[PDB]
Amino acid sequence: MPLHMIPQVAHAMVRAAAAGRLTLYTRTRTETTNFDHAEYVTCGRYTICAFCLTTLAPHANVKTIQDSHACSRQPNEAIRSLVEVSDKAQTA
Amino acid sequence: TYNITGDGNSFTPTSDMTSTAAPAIDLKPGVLNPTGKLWRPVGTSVATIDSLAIVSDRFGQYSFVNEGMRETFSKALFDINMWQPLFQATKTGCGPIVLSSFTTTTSGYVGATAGDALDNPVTNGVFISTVQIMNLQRTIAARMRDVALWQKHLDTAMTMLTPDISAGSASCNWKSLLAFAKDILPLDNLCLTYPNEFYNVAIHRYPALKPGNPDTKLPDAQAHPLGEVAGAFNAATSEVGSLVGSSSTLSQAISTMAGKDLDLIEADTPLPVSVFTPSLAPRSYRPAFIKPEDAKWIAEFNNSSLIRKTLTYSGATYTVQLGPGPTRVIDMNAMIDSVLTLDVSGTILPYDTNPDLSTSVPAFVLIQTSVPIQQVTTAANITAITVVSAAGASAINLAINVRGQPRFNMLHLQATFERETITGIPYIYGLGTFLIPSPTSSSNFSNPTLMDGLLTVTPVLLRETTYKGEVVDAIVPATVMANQTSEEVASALANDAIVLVSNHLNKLANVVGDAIPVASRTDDSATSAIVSRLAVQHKLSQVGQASPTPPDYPLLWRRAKRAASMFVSNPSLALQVGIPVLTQSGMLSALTSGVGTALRTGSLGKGVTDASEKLRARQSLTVAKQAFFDQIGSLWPGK
Amino acid sequence: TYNITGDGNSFTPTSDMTSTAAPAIDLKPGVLNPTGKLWRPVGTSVATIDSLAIVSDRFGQYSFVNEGMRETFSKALFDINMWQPLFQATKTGCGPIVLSSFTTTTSGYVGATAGDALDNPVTNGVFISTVQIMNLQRTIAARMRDVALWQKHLDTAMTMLTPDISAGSASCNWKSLLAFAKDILPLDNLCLTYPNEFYNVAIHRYPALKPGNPDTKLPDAQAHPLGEVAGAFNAATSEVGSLVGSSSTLSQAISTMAGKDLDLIEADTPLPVSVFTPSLAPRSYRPAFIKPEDAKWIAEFNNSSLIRKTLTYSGATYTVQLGPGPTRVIDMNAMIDSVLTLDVSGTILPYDTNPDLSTSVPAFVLIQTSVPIQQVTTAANITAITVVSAAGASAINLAINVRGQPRFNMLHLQATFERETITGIPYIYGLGTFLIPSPTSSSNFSNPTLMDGLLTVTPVLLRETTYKGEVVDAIVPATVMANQTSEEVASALANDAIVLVSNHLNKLANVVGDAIPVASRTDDSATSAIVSRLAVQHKLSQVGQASPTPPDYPLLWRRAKRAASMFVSNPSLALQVGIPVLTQSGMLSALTSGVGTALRTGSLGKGVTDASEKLRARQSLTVAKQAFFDQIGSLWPGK
Amino acid sequence: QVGQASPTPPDYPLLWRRAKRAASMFVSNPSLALQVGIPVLTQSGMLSA
Repeated sequence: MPLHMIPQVAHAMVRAAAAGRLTLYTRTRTETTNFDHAEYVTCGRYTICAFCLTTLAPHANVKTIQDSHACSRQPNEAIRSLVEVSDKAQTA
Repeated sequence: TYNITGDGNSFTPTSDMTSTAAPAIDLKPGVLNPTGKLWRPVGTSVATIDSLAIVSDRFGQYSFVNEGMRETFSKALFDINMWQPLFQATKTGCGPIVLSSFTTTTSGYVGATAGDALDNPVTNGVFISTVQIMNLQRTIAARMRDVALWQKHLDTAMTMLTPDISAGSASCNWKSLLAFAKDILPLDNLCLTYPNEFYNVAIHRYPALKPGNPDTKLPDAQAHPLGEVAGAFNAATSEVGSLVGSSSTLSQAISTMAGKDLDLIEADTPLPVSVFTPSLAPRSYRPAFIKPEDAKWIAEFNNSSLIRKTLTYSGATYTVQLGPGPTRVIDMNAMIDSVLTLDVSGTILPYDTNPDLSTSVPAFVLIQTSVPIQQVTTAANITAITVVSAAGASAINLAINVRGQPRFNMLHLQATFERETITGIPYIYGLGTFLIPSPTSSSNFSNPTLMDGLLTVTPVLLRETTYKGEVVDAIVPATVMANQTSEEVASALANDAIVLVSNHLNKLANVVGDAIPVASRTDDSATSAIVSRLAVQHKLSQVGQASPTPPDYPLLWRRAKRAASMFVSNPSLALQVGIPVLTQSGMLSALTSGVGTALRTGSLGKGVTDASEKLRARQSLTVAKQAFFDQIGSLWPGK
Repeated sequence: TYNITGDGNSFTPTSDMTSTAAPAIDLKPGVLNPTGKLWRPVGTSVATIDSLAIVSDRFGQYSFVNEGMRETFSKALFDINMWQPLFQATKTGCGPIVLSSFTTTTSGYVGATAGDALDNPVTNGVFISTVQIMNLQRTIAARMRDVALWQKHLDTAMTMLTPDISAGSASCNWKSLLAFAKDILPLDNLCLTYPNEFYNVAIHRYPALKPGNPDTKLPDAQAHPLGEVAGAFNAATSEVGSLVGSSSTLSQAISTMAGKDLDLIEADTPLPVSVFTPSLAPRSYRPAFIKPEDAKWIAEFNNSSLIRKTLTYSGATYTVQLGPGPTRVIDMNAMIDSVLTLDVSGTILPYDTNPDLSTSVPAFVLIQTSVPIQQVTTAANITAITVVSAAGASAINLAINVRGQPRFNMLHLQATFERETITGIPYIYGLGTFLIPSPTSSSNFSNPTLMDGLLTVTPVLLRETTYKGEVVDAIVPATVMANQTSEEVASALANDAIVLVSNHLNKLANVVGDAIPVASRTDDSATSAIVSRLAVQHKLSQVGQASPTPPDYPLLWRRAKRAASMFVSNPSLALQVGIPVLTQSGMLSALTSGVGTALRTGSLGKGVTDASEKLRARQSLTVAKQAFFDQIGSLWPGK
Repeated sequence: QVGQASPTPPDYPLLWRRAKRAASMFVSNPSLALQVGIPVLTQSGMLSA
């Protein structure tokens, strides 16, 4: 799984983010809590990889850019978490 | 050359004179050779026979020239020659090549290998150089590309009122034709600039056509160029349509027999997959109303148990609700390697009356347990329920819901069924279902589940085709016989003996229909192969008065056309249980073999019926063409 | 031989030098002959001319040898010779055969028959013996099977970094390539044991490749073996891609035209079934929403009557309930011979609200009455209601019932429709229905019946194809024209003129697309045949000022591409009512005939567009190959 | 890379087997060539080859 129809499946990803439940899983650790670029975000079978923004495999062994891929979706991460939060516990 | 705009010119299209040119020639590699490269006894006198060095490849002296290739090639040059006056006028390097000049003397030893060549010396023959052929070809190609506009233009004319009477003979005022041509034809044509040339050429190619008025005395002739020869072979005879035709046709049939290698069918005991199997395609099966009894890889769980509430996701629940005919259990326990292409559309059928309408998806779940399905009564049993196939596993109203409809949008699901992933042992199952996170009311939605669409097995692993659930390196046609119900066949994986055999069998049929006159009720001697097997088989002798069967020859013969005809009409019947006499593989072996001999030494089969009919239709065609031309004569009686 | 592991060796793959060997040769029977067996005047002196006996077939002196076969065969021997050093080293009987030794003197009379042979004596030529050819072949076959491993191995190399530039020229460090090969290649290869031989051979086959360092002075040459010749013909020219290609292509088109025998289309008045019809397949039709008006063999009973309760079994009852659109009435009154393959799935639709849910089956019932359907108002009328098609005629919930669904399992029903069974007279009907033994409440289940699935007619009797309900020994294409609606076509039995014609017409189309440049908007002179018919037909003359049509040549020409294109895009349109200009069979006859001439004398059609494009693509390919090799150069700059 | 690059025991077993697999997939359905996300056939080079 190399990603196809990129902007759309991206769409979908983000829709999971927007409704809090996004499977944000880097190798061993279940959520990309800290900014350690995910490996498996289940976009209806499409395992999204934050490592490359693409899927399954990282772009390089340059953990700086790879994390940067991650950092890029700082909006996605933040929204996901945030929506979870609000839809659980928030501003009294 | 003669003024085209003259009188005396015949417009006689005849069968005898069927247009032809030289459109393309044979250039098969095999065919290029003949043969021996030319060599020398080192270079010293007649002593060194033991040793040869090839002549001067350097810039000249090569091999003994291909007799056929020379002859062919010279012919090719003659095509261009057909337009010589025109080339010349176009100033386009017209000068007729004279191939012969290229074909230069080679003198010494002839052979393929030094080996062979040592033995044979051939004094003062001919070679051609790589270089030379390079430059020769170059010229010819160039010539062709110069004519490419001309050819087209010539063609247009020849169709714009087509001089082609394939059958018999037509005649009409050429003048009339010609003048209407020039009254109707587009100005932008090369034909209108070059009338005189085009016509000349035409005349030179089409013996069917005569010059204007050159000597109005004698505008017409019976001797034309070479053409003629080739034409006689395309012209319809007393007993056959086309000689080339029937010859070609039959030869295509042979060669397909050749490629099949016959033997294929007469295989009981292991014939290797790779050998028997060509190229394979995916197939499409249903859950729905498939039959557990028949369907090896796809059976069902049985009513009564009830495995209702199962956790599906993180603290999220769906009632798989296992009881009365819950979709199907896809038995992918070492059933080759496939991709479970689930193609859901239509079917959604919203939960009974649950506000769990949103969050419910068409999904695939594989079940991975050492507890055989019939034992699976509680949650404990399952081992593994793995939801494989859902993607975004929530929901949206993809159903055409506006007008009340519960049509679900077309989904494409994938489950990479690689048996290596699991390697057996916790035997492999899968189910189909509208799976939810959002908890479903078990009491409410009493239906187990009704996710009924398509399941398009992708048999990826063209390696090692299955004989009836048996993953074998063997394809055994003759034993497949009478061991398959229609249901079974339908059910069967793509990767399975049955379809492969039919594909091969379809080529046999093809042959039979085109070549042997098994068309509308023609019982021919050709059909004798099957009857001879039948005749000997019927030797039902008892004591006293044995079977009083008035000899096989009418009786069985007619029965055997009938069953041939049934084979022909649908090839699969061969594989289908309970077919009177084809159930006997002997007869199919007999047919298979039989045909080839029948092609081989058949005295070129031309059905009497069809002859007469073709004759008649042909004539009537010509009539109406005449009448057309007549109308053209009427509307512009050109000069 | 030279050390392979040296410097100077070129890696120059060129179009000029396209790999080739001799993979297979022509061995057509026809081709085996040339010709005359050798005979003798009894055996006494020159007197007995009247009488000939064949020479000594016994153990020798046979026929005058096939010139072509000799030439061919010797070539074949040369293949083996290409590996002589290797054979020799393998100790595998290497010794080059020398075919010539086998070709032994025959001296006397030459002819096919005693007849013919009497006339012709040919002194001191050559024969070959049955025995001899036996043993010769034996050797060659053996040679081949000894090389079978080698060939493969050779091939692998040649693909594992493929030296094949089909277009133009590539170059890269052979050294580099070679060393990466030997750094990457599997150890178990024969190539790694036999480097020196394989390379030598390679070099001997692939003029595209040069030896190592043999004289680093001169490692390279321009003269290679014979190869070359055949290569030039596969190499792309100025105006054409491949010479062989286009030649072959066109010839395949011809021969398909040949086999069709053209004439086929120009048939008004009886052309015999057998002749026109090849091989036939079953088709699939629906009850459902088919149209009684159009569908010859399948119409409906009309709302208003009500034949509700009919005894079905022994003291057992079903309401057939005959009224508002009761499924369909299958009109199998002498409608050739078929097998009514009823394929029911989905449809069960349980009785309204009857506890007659169990015992209700999907069935077929034939109705056998001399009372025409519209007269059939009470039970009295029926004559015969025979329930034919149900098998176990009770029921079980085969419907996917769990989730509310009334999906009925896939059933296969059969009704052997053999009109001979009845032979007309009580005209033949049939219906479809959920038939019960267990009595159904007429008041309740007011619906007549709704057994709506598939009906796959199996037209078994490939004997005598039907022209539009008319069971005739005739297939008449030209009259079929404009007498068929889309509906009718769809409806029509498998055994019917229409589809047969299209099948033939599809081969015409195939030809046209591949050979004639009727691709994206290219109006070619070739298209002239249709226009010429159009042009003459348009002679709509009145009084005074007739039709002021600016000559046909732009006008009609463009209209006629349009409609050609429509034919090409869907062949069936030819048979479909209301098609502007194709409705005129004349134009289809014109096209049909027209094409053949167009192939015949066409100056090998190479679309200018496509040429340039192929050129460009080809170049860019080569570029990227270069770049690949480059990368390979980078990663292991082999020596 | 730098230092220890990809330690791939030569292509010849490895990639060879992978490549039969994907050939076989091509053969079994030709359309896969056009279909996104196919491991190694996605590279048009190999299809040209």
